[PDB]
Amino acid sequence: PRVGVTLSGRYRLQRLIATGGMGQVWEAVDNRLGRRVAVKVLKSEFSSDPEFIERFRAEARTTAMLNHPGIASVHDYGESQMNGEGRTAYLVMELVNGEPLNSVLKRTGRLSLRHALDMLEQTGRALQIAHAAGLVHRDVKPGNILITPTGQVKITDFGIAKAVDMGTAQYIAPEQALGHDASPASDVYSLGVVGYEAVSGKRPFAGDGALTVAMKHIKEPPPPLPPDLPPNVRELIEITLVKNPAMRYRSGGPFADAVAAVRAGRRPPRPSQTPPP
Repeated sequence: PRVGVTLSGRYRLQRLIATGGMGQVWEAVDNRLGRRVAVKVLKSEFSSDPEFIERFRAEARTTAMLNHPGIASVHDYGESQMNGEGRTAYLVMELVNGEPLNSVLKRTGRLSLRHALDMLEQTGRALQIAHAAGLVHRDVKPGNILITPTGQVKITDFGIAKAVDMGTAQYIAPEQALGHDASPASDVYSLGVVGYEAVSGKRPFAGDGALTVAMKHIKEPPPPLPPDLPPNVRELIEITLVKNPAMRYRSGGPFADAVAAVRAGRRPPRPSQTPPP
């Protein structure tokens, strides 16, 4: 089995945390330091392609070099052989002590305006660090937005494998669903979807299947937000849910600045003009 396997003679896997399309996330013990960490073990299929392993190493190095409280640190990364499974790429990261936003939203339903706006600004600020560094999260969803006991937001599970090539569809950006490469603006869109849910109590798009919800992200415009909400909060979310990524806030920073303005009582600032590349 996978349990008990010490990757590179250092990371001993113990318990399964998450399961996804890119691979599995395991709770492992670091032989070297003794600390418990989170290890994302990628599938053997991606590892077999040489073009992937090159781009993964490059994206992992830049993500690890990131130092910000709002981001769950990436400690290490590499490749380890397992008997019968072959050479597979892994990623080592911070084992965050907190509650994920999806859990919070299941209990609370609809967050208070003060709290919803606070986490949006925090997530934006944290994303900007990655965006400035040339990285894109690619998987912004409440599951990856962790809330510490103090109240600080920590972003987990960066889309590193998506960089090297239902729950995914519920927050997917239109350009992502269409097959185009993600950009910081895609994270802004997905955080808008998170915002819409946090402020209204319901997601903008639903369906029987994932393909149905993903198509709603491409074609269907978002349903109007509750009338009892302030117009400024309503506008801020509607701006980020625009299908054309050029018409949204370039990155997390400009979005966070906009959230701050709404918190002050001002209309959300207009996104800067798109320069011609």
